[PDB]
Amino acid sequence: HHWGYGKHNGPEHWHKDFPIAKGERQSPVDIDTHTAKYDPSLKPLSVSYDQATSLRILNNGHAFNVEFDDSQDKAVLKGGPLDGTYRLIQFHFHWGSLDGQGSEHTVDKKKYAAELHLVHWNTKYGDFGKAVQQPDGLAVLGIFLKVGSAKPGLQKVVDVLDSIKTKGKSADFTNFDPRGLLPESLDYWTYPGSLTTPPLLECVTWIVLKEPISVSSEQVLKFRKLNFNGEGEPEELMVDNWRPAQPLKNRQIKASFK
Ligand SMILES: [Zn+2]
Repeated sequence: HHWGYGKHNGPEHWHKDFPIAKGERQSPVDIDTHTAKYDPSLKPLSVSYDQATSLRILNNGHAFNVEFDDSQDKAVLKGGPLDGTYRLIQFHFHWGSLDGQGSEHTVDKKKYAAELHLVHWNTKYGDFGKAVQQPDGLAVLGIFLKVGSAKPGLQKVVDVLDSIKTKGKSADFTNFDPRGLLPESLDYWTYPGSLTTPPLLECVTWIVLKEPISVSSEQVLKFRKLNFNGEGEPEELMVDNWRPAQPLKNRQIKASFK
């Protein structure tokens, strides 16, 4: 259902069914770039997506997920702040009704037009459902989107959205290469946080890339034609599916770069 992003069931209401909403390590946060400190203990970040196997794209009524075959060690994230191997399971975005909002993390209070989350689970816990009962169960790689030139590796996503307009629709989505969504630089910030949607579980190591990708206005306009509702229900455009920044509390954001 029953949480959402509207006035009546959005982020300011989530705490009534998910009290960890007001916890000590909630996400997203504002990244104050002058306060974040370079951490020379960070080991090199390793994004290894060459054997990623995408399977399906799903409109889940909040966003769309591109799902991956995670039954073997294919597409993994390692290094950086992480101890161990984290396996890619899905990615999705958060975006706005207007270009001036849509990201979840902010940078010196700047909001980007959208934010990509590549979600990974720590293989030492055997499955995703076990990983989300652990303080180091997940790693989410976050990438900001700004509007300008088109991102050629996003267009295959854009062009399937027509087929998954409403909640509960899915389509085949094999052979998609998530490397085509990355920026050039892997400079990042990292901190310990949470899922940004209910159940808001505090299991995530966040790794947020500093360099945004550029997407075109036409690409993000097609994101904004999706629907939160099911087929045959009144149309509610899937826009503004982001949680605002949460209190930093007793956390430090570390930078990978000088
Ligand atoms: Zn997300």
